[PDB]
Amino acid sequence: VVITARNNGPYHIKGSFRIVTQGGRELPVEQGQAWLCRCGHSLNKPFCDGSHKRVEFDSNL
Amino acid sequence: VVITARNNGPYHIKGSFRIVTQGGRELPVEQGQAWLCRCGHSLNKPFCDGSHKRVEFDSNL
Ligand code: FES
Ligand code: FES
Repeated sequence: VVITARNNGPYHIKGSFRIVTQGGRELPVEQGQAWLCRCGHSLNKPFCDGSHKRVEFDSNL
Repeated sequence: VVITARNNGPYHIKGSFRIVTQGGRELPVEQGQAWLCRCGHSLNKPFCDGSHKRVEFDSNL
C-alpha cells in the first residue's frame, strides 16, 4: 500500500486496504484506489470532493 | 492495511504501507502505524499533531 499526500490536495491511497469508521462501518473501496480528504472541508467525508480548491488548502510537502 | 478515520480526529493507518510526497520523497513511518491529519490544521503535515482539538474539527462518521 502506497499513500501519497498530494500537495494542496487529498491523500491518494493505492493498493489493498480497507477503510473503516471508528464505529466499525466499512466504507467502499473502488478499484483499489481512493482519495481521502486532507483539507478538512469535504462535504463527503472521508472522501475528497474538490473542496480543497474552494478553500485554497495550502499544504506543499 | 486498515485505515480508520477517527471521529473528529486523524486517519489511523495500520499495517504494511509507505507514505510518499507527490515529489517522490519517502516519509518516516514508525512501526507500521501512523496518524495522518484529517482536519487540515496540523503544523506537522501530513502527521496529526493534535490541532484537530484546537480547531474543534467536526466530522462524526
Ligand atoms: S482534500 Fe479534497 S476535499 Fe479536502
Ligand atoms: S487530524 Fe489531528 S492535527 Fe489534523
